[PDB]
Amino acid sequence: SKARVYADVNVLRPKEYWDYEALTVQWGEQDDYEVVRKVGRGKYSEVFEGINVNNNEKCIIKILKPVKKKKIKREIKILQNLCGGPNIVKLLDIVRDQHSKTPSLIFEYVNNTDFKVLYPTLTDYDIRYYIYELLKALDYCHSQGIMHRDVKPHNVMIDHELRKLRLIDWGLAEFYHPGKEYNVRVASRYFKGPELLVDLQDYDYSLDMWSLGCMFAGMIFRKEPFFYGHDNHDQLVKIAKVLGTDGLNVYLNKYRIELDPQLEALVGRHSRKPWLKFMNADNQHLVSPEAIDFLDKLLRYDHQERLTALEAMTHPYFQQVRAAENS
Ligand SMILES: O=C(O)c1ccc(/C=N/N=C2c3ccccc3-c3ccccc32)cc1
Repeated sequence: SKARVYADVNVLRPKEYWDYEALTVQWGEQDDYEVVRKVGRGKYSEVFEGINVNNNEKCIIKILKPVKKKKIKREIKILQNLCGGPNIVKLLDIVRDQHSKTPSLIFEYVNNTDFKVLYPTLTDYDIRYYIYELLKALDYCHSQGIMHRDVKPHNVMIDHELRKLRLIDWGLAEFYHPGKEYNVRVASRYFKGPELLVDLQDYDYSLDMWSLGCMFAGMIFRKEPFFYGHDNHDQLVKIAKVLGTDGLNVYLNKYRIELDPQLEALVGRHSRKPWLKFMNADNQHLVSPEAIDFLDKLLRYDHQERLTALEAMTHPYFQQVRAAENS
């Protein structure tokens, strides 16, 4: 398998662009930045609102939990390569403490609105607008030869007052190289594409489009997360109960993948459930024929069949968002 778009980006760019292990980190001054308050955390980092004591401006301080040198370099190089792109979080500095050598990444600040309280209040137009803004970030990083590999609501920061979106946390991102076999232990469970769940390792940018489709399904159907598996096997079962097993079998045969017998047993046999079966009183104002058409073109087993980010942006679902921007 190979990407249908942007496959040669790292083939044509200098090795320095993608050879992140060759990066020499130019460490800044830890004392330039002071923690104010903790705002978030995850398995790999803690995030703090901070202050730059020179200009007394706000920043975000991301203090990394212990990680291999190779992985830190990967995140840094990717952030540097993407810096300035649309809706990409901006890395401003990189520092570490003398005694323990714990690294922190310093980012621009933004007034984030918690997705768990925000999403229930989004209107139809808001969903179209924010998904379009997220697509801009994904088409950009894909065009720069990078797969994010951890798209989920927690990694999409929205300042709802300013209608400003940023795609964050590039710690799981990778450079795309045609034919490369990648680790499938990426993404949050609920956002893992079928390729990860069946051990198809030569995946590509299209992984991010499955994750995006899961977020979009969650928004329009008011179900978060949309596919709620308890472990990775159960995750595939949840997907198969919606998309049906006929399509799964076609996909597995095309890519010459055999499921672990155990997983095969758990998946069983299921008919496809039409997207309209998910409509109800709570979500009805968000569920339109354009929304369903768009969704159906993202949530496909076969990664090669999914819309690219650029194609997604031109779908008529977003026509009003494009018209507003084009003026
Ligand atoms: O990993 C990164 O790339 C990264 C980049 C930027 C940020 C910024 N985070 N900001 C805030 C945040 C994060 C998680 C949970 C809540 C909040 C929050 C609330 C108010 C204002 C800012 C933030 C994080 C990681």
